[PDB]
Amino acid sequence: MGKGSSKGHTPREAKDNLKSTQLLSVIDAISEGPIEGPVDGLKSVLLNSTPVLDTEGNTNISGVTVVFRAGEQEQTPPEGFESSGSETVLGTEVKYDTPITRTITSANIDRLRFTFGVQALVETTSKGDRNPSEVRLLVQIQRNGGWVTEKDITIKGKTTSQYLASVVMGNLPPRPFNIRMRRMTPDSTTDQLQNKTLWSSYTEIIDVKQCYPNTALVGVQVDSEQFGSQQVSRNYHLRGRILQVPS
Amino acid sequence: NGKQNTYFSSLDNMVAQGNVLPVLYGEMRVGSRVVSQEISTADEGDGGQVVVIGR
Amino acid sequence: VPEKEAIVDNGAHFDGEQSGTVNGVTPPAVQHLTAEVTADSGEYQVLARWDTPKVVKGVSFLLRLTVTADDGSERLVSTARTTETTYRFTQLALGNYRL
Amino acid sequence: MQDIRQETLNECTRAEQSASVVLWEIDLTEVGGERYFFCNEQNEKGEPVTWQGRQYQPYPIQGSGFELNGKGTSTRPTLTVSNLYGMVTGMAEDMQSLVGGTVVRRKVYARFLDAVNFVNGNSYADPEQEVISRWRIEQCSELSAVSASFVLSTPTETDGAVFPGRIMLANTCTWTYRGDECGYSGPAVADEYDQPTSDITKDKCSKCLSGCKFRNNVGNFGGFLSINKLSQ
Ligand code: SF4
Repeated sequence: MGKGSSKGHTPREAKDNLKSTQLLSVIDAISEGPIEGPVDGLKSVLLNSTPVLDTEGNTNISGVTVVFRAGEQEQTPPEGFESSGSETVLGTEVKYDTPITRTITSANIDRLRFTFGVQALVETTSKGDRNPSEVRLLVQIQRNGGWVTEKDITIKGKTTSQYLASVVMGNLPPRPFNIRMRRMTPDSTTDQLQNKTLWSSYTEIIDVKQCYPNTALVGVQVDSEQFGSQQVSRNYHLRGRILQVPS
Repeated sequence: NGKQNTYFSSLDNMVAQGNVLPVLYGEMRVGSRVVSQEISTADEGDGGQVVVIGR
Repeated sequence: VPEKEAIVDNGAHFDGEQSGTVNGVTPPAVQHLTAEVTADSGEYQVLARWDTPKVVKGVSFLLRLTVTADDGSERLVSTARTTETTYRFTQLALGNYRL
Repeated sequence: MQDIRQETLNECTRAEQSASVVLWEIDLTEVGGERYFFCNEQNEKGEPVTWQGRQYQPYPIQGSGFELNGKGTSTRPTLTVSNLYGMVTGMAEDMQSLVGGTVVRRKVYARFLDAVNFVNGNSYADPEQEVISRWRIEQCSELSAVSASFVLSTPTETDGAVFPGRIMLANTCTWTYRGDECGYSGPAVADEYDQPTSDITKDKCSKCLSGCKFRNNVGNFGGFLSINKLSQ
């Protein structure tokens, strides 16, 4: 799927009842100089001893984001890997009428992570019981003069206490920035339906700035929950150096 | 125990400090020298616009 | 060459963070630790949820559940070690619990 | 077989042959010196031997241990030269004991020498009849008030080398400053102690992360700035 770079990305399975997801981000160094690359593709990445894709194309493992890098001198850093983060807490409620906005206007940011959530999600009825609530929120960027939506998020669940999520985005224009997150659901007028939202904090990501000039890195970013408590042993069915062979 | 190793292969993810950078010459299934390995919390939402958390 | 010595004790400019980059790969504090007392199953149960911080090479979790005494002291109810990001407590007597 | 001309092979089989003259050349141009040309003898006119139009100055010089063996240790010839009048001494204090230089040895039958060497001339003079061998100076083994002996080695000599050579380190760059892999071409920024300088002759990299940041070259940093914590 290309030479010098690759993306892989077998999709993640949809979750059932909220819950977090542990992520395992690795970066493995192989060989020197320009190498040919994988023998086949995503079927050449073995997570413990099993290829990601079955020999027929079926996904043995879901949630893998291999990003191959050859050994070319002019490379680019492996995207999606962080190096440092700056977390600022602004925990406030988000009402239908009022958005929030914070005007980060930093200088050395690379990606933006939003920590939103809901304080509760039960839908109580008379005589008892509870049901989901269908909360909806929207994250928008300044984009000069027009607030274009970046990430709209819908949450279904029961819960009883605070639940927090996160959303990442990039492509950030220059930085007289204005971010925004606003509410879509009307409000919790009644007492039996509590669906209050909240914007706990936001994080600034600086990512990896070192494009390792001549090694061949891989990077995986696989969810670590599917595997057991044991460590993950990544293996690669690669090809070798691009030699200087006679014409 | 009785396993035989060679001088031209490795299926291990070895330590990568003061340990030189290997060289691969054609084909082969290889281990690696782990450069970074961190466990964090995955952030829901991959690309596009619509994100649904609970279903 | 008696003048060699002066060059030797002129060690280069090490970058910084002499103390060890102020981490010592010590894991940060777990975040979003929420307890939830529920009875929708027909009996009292406690669900504890938390989010994994950024760690190195892997992670596990240590849980310590204690109950408050009448004199303000504490009694150790239970201890556990896990790899999951959720836990469940059942059959708890009345009191003020700290996890 | 060696690629040598038919005239030399014809001369080799003769019962009565001419004298074999060995001409030497010391090439210190790659180490910052000059080229010297020597022959153990003068010619019949009391002049330095002229080969291919080049004069080889007379000087007592003798080589030994020349052989071609693939099995075992790499062959290490020796070259003994006169150190009367402190000539080689003058080279040892100017060229770091001549180490790293080149020694070129030519075997030529005297019948093929240039016509200027002989009073009656040379009708069979042929400047293309020579056997050439190149070696490197490894160590001036002995140097005294009388002579000087040099150890020679084949240019390959995989003695101190290792493979693979690039080493994985943190907090240190293994690239060569302003080299191909470093890929830096900016102005003078600082010296090896990170102190800022606008002097190009005092511009060197500390090989630390701060030195790379001084040049905004962190992308091309030759180190791996995470391995220091995974090795615990
Ligand atoms: S630290 Fe940066 S500037 Fe210095 S030699 Fe290495 S790559 Fe070049």
